[PDB]
Amino acid sequence: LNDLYRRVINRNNRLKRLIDLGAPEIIVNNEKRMLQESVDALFDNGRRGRPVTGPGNRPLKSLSDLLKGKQGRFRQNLLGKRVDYSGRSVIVVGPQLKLHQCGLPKLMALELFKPFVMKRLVDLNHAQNIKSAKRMVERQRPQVWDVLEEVIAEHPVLLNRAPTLHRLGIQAFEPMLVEGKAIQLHPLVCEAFNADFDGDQMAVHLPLSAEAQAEARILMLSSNNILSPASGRPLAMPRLDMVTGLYYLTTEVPGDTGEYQPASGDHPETGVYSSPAEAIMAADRGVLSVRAKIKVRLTQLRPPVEIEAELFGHSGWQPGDAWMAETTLGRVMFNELLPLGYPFVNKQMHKKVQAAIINDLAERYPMIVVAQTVDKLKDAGFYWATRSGVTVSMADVLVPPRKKEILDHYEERADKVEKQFQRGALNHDERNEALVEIWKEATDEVGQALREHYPDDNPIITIVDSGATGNFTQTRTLAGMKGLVTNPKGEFIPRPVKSSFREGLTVLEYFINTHGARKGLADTALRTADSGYLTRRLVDVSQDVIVREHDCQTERGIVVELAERAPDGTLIRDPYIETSAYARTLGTDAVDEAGNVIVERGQDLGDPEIDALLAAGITQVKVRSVLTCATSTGVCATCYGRSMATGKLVDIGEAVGIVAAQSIGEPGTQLTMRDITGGLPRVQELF
Amino acid sequence: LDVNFFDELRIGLATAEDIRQWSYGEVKKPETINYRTLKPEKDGLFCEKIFGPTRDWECYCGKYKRVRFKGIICERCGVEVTRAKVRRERMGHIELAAPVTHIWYF
Amino acid sequence: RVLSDGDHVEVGQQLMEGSADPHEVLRVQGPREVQIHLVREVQEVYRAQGVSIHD
Amino acid sequence: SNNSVPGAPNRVSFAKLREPLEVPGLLDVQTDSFEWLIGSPRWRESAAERGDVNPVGGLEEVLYELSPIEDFSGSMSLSFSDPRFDDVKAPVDECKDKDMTYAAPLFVTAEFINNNTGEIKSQTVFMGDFPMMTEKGTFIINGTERVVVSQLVRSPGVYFDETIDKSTDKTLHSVKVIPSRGAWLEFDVDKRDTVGVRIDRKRRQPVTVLLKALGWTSEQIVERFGFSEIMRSTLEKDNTVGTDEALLDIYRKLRPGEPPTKESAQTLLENLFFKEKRYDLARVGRYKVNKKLGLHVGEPITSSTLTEEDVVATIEYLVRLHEGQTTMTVPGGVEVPVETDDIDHFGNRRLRTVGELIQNQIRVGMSRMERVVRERMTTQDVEAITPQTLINIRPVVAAIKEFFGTSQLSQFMDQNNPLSGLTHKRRLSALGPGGLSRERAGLEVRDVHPSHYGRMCPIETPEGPNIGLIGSLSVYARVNPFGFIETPYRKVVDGVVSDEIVYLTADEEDRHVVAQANSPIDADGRFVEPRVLVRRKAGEVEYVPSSEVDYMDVSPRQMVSVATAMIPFLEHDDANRALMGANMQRQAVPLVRSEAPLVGTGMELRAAIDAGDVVVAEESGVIEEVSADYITVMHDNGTRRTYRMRKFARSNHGTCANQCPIVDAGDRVEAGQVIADGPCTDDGEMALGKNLLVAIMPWEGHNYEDAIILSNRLVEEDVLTSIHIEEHEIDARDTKLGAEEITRDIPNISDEVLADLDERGIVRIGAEVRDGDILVGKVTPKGETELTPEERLLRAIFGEKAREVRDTSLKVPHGESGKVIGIRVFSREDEDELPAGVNELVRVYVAQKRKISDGDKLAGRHGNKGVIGKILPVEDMPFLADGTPVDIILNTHGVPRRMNIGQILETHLGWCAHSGWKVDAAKGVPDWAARLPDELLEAQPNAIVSTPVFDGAQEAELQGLLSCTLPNRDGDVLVDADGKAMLFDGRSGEPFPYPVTVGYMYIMKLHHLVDDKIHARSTGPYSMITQQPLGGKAQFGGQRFGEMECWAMQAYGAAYTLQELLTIKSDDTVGRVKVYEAIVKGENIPEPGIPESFKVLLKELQSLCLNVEVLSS
Amino acid sequence: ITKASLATDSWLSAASFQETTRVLTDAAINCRSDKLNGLKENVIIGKLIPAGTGINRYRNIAVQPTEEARAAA
RNA sequence: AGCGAGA
Ligand SMILES: [Mg+2]
Ligand SMILES: [Zn+2]
Ligand SMILES: [Zn+2]
Repeated sequence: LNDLYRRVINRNNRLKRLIDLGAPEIIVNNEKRMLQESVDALFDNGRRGRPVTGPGNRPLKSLSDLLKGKQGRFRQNLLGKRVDYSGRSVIVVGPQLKLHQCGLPKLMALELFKPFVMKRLVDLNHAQNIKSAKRMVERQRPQVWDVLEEVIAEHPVLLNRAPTLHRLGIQAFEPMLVEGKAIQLHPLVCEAFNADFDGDQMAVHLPLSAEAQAEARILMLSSNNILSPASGRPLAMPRLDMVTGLYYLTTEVPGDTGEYQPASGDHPETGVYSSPAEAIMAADRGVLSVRAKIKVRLTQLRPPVEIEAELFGHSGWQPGDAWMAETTLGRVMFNELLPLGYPFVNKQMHKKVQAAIINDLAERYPMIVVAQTVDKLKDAGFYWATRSGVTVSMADVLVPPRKKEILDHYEERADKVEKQFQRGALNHDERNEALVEIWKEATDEVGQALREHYPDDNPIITIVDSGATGNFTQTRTLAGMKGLVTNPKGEFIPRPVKSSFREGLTVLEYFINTHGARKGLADTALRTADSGYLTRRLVDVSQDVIVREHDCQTERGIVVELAERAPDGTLIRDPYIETSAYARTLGTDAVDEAGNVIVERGQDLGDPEIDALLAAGITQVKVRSVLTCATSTGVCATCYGRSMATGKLVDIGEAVGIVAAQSIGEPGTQLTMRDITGGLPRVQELF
Repeated sequence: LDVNFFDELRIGLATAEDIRQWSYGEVKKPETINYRTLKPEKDGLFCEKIFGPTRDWECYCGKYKRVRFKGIICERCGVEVTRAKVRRERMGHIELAAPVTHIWYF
Repeated sequence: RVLSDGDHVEVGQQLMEGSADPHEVLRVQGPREVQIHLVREVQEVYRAQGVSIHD
Repeated sequence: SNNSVPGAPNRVSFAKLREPLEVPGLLDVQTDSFEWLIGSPRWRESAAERGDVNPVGGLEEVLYELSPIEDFSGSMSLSFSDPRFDDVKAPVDECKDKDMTYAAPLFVTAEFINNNTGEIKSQTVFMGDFPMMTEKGTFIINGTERVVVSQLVRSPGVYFDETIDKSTDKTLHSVKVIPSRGAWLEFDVDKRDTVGVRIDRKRRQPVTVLLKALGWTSEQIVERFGFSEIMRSTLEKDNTVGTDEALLDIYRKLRPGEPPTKESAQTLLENLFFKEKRYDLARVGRYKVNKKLGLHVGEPITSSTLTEEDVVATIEYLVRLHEGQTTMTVPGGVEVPVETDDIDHFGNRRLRTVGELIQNQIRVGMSRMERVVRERMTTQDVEAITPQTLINIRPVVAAIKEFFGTSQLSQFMDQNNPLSGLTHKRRLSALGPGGLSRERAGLEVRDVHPSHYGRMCPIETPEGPNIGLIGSLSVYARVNPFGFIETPYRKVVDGVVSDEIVYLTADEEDRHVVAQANSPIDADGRFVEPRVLVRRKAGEVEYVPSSEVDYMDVSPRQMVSVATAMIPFLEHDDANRALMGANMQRQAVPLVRSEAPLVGTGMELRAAIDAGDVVVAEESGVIEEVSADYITVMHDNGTRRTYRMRKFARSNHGTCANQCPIVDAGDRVEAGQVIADGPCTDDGEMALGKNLLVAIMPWEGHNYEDAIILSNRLVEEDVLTSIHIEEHEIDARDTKLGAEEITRDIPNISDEVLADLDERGIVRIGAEVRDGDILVGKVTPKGETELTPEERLLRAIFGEKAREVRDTSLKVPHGESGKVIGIRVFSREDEDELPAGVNELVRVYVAQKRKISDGDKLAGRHGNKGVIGKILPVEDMPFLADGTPVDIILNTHGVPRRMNIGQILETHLGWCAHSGWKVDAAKGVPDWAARLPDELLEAQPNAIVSTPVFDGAQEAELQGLLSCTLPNRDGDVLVDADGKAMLFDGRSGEPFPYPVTVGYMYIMKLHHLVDDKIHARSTGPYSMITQQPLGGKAQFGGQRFGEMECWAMQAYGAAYTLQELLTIKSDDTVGRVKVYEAIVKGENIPEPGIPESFKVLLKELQSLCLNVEVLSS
Repeated sequence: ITKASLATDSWLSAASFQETTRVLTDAAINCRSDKLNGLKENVIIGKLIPAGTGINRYRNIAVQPTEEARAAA
């Protein structure tokens, strides 16, 4: 930049000399034009004419280029800065940690805390003065480890994982020392970061001020953020391994050892047990399987609603009362992990059911209990997943025995279409579509055959159908037939692939296959770029939507349909009710058959309320929303509705705008597509 | 310096009067630093007489060199003896022989 | 019933297939209808891939 | 019989097919091109074998096109001839050591002629030190190893395209004549029925205007072009009569602002197109125009410049295409089918190899040199000039230097392991000078093209923001003399599949029909079946016309590169995971021991030998004497030769380059035999990893989400460990104040801290050191510094030397430690070739032996990567019924949905290999074993095998082998038929309720070690123009709290912590010391100030004549 | 959304957003004054955001023990 | 400034 200034000064001085000496109009005019061009280049080089070039034939960074673009001063140095007192390392799963904890290697902690540890070891007189203490730490003298354990204690730390797609990308944990160089993360928060242990690098930041430490300890604590700010579904829920372990634990297998049998005339039922403890002690022996139907006399787990209402009815104090439960021992061992007050569930623990349980638990019980229960659940899940006996082997991947007959049956139709085309019956496009349809049908048929061929206890069906991970399309591709493969333009190859990966794809089938995978990988990058830009836009527009008032008392509101009247006469719950009317404040009192009010104005409209409205037979309800909010600045608490994350009404300072925008942007990328747009471009167009 | 009294921020066109009011001098030579002794030139693009002393608390020639001479200007070289960091604060200005038009508005 | 020639239409029924520009619907039906339109469309595109975002 | 080389480990293979052709010389892509550039006798003979009409080297070509040259008047001329190379000025190892570039002098015989009188003055001119290629195929530049990767670029010529016009829904056609450094005319057709030139990207024309500019008449235009209606249309719409008028309009439009004249218009067009000065199509370009338009198919090629014949034929082709004709016949030219062209089709994507790149750079330097010469000729006194004083060589040497250094296609060699170095060669990058950049590159260049089959690997590709632009050559691919990529195919006539192999380019394959390799043959050279799989022109894998398929694929695995060709059971892996596995085969670190895989591929050997990290006997003989450092072998005729090993030399990426002999003192060794292996080689086979006993159980959540748990045995027995060498450099420069000095003369140095240091200020050799320890003791002259009275009083309290010379000594960077392998003292005092200014440059080599630990990244060969969650004691490990503890435990949940069960198959096969088997052929062979090759019904324990990529172990064969798994030591088969065994829990002790898949997997230690990733920062250097401390672990990384992190922070409503971060952690220059003081002394953290970046913004806006003021209120 | 953002009454935020040169030229010609009320602005100049723990009801809470606590002393 | 690479 300095050189540009030199150019300006040279030309100005030469102009001054030219006016002084007395020069022809032509020369002095040209010099004036040159001065104009120099000032132009200085303020903005390259805007008019070719940019002034420097050594190496590159434009000079003009005084304005400092300000614009990604690398301008605004979006590299002002709003985004590098910061001291920070670290970074690879992450390794640690299941032994509590939800509010994270491992932190000794060297990294020592360095990060070097000021504090210096202070403590000077206070402890292990060193005479500050500089002697600094020498003490720089050589890691043996005495400086105990003091380090003293200082780190009760000092929260934030763990970011770039990119921070949403609010839960950065959470505060209580750090704990670990031996070797690797931040030991808690598994249950993996989803919140979307951080999966194959070489992700998670940065660490250290709050200092009392306000910052309070903020990290209170607002940001990992155990304080369970429910998503977007849709409120639990994000610390067990998954992958834990969910499989629990599914194995709580499922029931008829005909197992130690089952219940009510046979009489020769012996008693021989299926009942005095207490759950007895059941575990029997399971230790090779007598009772953990997945057998039995009858246990429970005296410490609350019965479900109907049994409570029958045996006790009014005020059943379960901690002492006893009741006969006909379930599996595994389900009992599960139900001990839930709080005392939660009723007995007695259901197979699909991931869906786990999510429902955690949602209800968070709605009712205080958050700390939710954290403790989730952690116990993780422990049991890992243990029983280890015992679950889920492993993959070629022998466990069973191809369908009817595959060849279906292949012949559908290849016959394919040959028929080939013959019809060879006689000119139809053009290339028509026969391509005909083959596409025939082979898609074949696809569905072999998929059905494979599904019905598998038993239920197979490792692959067990993992997929428990909700743990993966979808049946992947299973069908694994055994059976992969299917139609995408043309690199995007169309469907009418070949198609007819081979299972277990059977092993042929050379040409593989070559055809590569098109789709390469295109998918390419499509990921541009789409995440556009998603990031969209999020930037939405954030800026909503950078000033924050709560200001509790209530504006505005009569205005919107109407939401809820259930639609059936033609036969019935209320079927509208499918998309969980994202429309939930977590909303009623604008007007509900009315039933011109009767009393089921739920009057100003109620959160949580699950019982919607159930009551559906039962009573009302569909349209007027709810308050941000749209019809009377308050000029920002919005009010009531009109906005319930905070999805906190589970209660919003505070008077929440920046709901940023939360909104980030929640819109977060499902980017995972928002895929299959001319009117229908993907992320369509969203962009709408906004 | 600066305080929390930032209640309002204003931007506007800067007239030549304002520009020469900001400036602590008027650079009139295209000389950065001496090739040999590696020091700023007089009236150059790094002139110590304008933007302050390179190393804090002494004038160019060195007549005054310590803190008690704070806010004093040495007669020999004219350097105001103060903190060096002010070099990030003080501006110059070039008095153009002929008027020029700012590109942004063109 | 499929919309066909000779049929009495509404003030908002999409005549043809495909989307409609939000300026037009605003000018026809005021702010509320365009609001409901925009929210419905964005929610649809998100729901089409199975991601749940509260309205 | 693999044969291949004399020394051969008997790795039996599961291959059914027999390769007709051995895998070519994988490094040929570079060495052959460079030999062509030189004009070496080897290249001369090779070209003679296949086109002896015109053997001319790249240099020779440049000189020929350059020579002769004349001035403006033509009174004298200068010419070049006879390029030649002297012996290299130094051997490879020395050139590597002392930084000097492994180069040889280049000589050209000049010849200066004076036309007025008649003389010829000739003498060699010494163009400069050309950089040469070592035998391994890499250049040595400034001591480092550099490789010129091949570039993929669109070939020149005539390309026709058609697009619909949504405005009218009509198919409009356009053509691009793409030259090498030319003009870019285009005959574009718009929706309006008028064909029009767009000459040099300038505002369109009617074609008839141009035609009349060449000298055509309206009747002639009707004669040649009248058949189409658009041509008549544009004729009438032209409203432009007269050749003078046409040339006037064109000249007015081409170079406006200059005075139109009827003399400098013909020259304009003729120079612009029909002169080689500005419009060289090159040889490939002119060949393609001739073939596509069929003008000079019979004639050899020369004079790349065009002819009006060319352009008029182009317009004719375009108009016929718009009409919808199938074929056109030019008068005097073969008929060619009228069709639109592609762009990505490898008949248009050509390879600029090393030879072409260096030749282009030479040509650029030669153009500059000729410009300098031509300029000075006006001022050259006649008869007082000779070539030697006439030729200035500096621009040429400068151009070659600035090429080999900082040119994009001259990349720093990547010797992570022999495979990584090998795969960096054969790497085709689509980006660079004259190529598509990542940003401007679309999404359609990145995808596979059906023409890629056999010429470029669809699998191997970077996963980052580069996928598609960079790929790898197929194994059998061979580069066309014109720069295209040829592939081998067996020709079959009358269904007789002979061994006659022919190399076909993309276009030639497109014309013909090619079968598939694994199409069974009846052993008579004929197809044992009807319905033989086939590919066709448009890239569609379609149903087949049985018989009369003109060609076939030399073998399976023809479409895969060297890296991905080493993945056993590749056909069972999805493209994504195979891509990753190929990528990760290039990140494995060389282990201390290295063990060949039990389960591999035939390529484990060829890759090792062609990687050129392995010593091969040049000629047969008997090993006379072998030692750890050298091997002296007595050849069969008197002479003896000594190969000196390379011991613990540092590679370009800090890895070890150790070589050790494998031949005893009595062995006789034939030529082409391996005599000393390398980093990742074991008895000649590439061994990147280790064979470990593996289980597939989810174990207590420690192997959660592709996290890996290891036996401590792997640490104790030291089966996973890497040597890492890092060099630290320090120079005694000269300053105005004085000069630095490298010696024990240091200020304020403790006795101990100076103990390690030798008298010369160099740490003692082979000494253990730690972060911060003085590697080399250096002190810089302090000049003059104003001291502090408090320091003066202190110095008096101690009554010691105040001292002046400032202390700046080479110290171990933070987080490093190890042994001092070597110290090199290159000094100006020793008269070393130090760069101007440094008086003594010392390099210290520090090596550390890194063992496996949490955070390190392992992975198999099927994209099954992961960091190590934990390393359990061997006792609490699942151990088989026999008491053998497993080594690793991967997670089951990762297998199905990642769709890479190849690993599982490998696992099974690995166990079968480790245990050894014996097929019970008591009553004939079992049906499933009928097709198994002989010598596979039996295999001793720990017998290595190979499954070729697309022709290997069929799952039925795996089942059968897994059934017969002869017992380990006593009578007990630990793994059942299914491949799963019963495993005892190490911790509880009870056996696991269900059997668990157990086997042997070949996994690797990837070069992403945690020690190089861990980093921390409390306070350190800060950037210059702004604060916000310096980023990067290299300096002292301050972790970027970017924008999305600010958003997340706001969303929590967490405001004070945000302000703290962005103000006093990052920028605020006054608060920062204050918070440090508060922390040290235990006071409340002060109030944040204004970040120092806002003020720089204020000053910059003010500097733009924008009066910005902060009003108080 | 873009237009709505660029129509805010804060030039320091619009400039931070996009198309810097034009927005600054416009704001300069209008002698526009930014009141520093949004979030991006408060971030840029490094004072406390007016959201969450930064608004004027929590930012200035007065905290003291109870008279019973003073009695405990 | 340029290269290559991880997530
Ligand atoms: Mg990852
Ligand atoms: Zn409201
Ligand atoms: Zn002075």
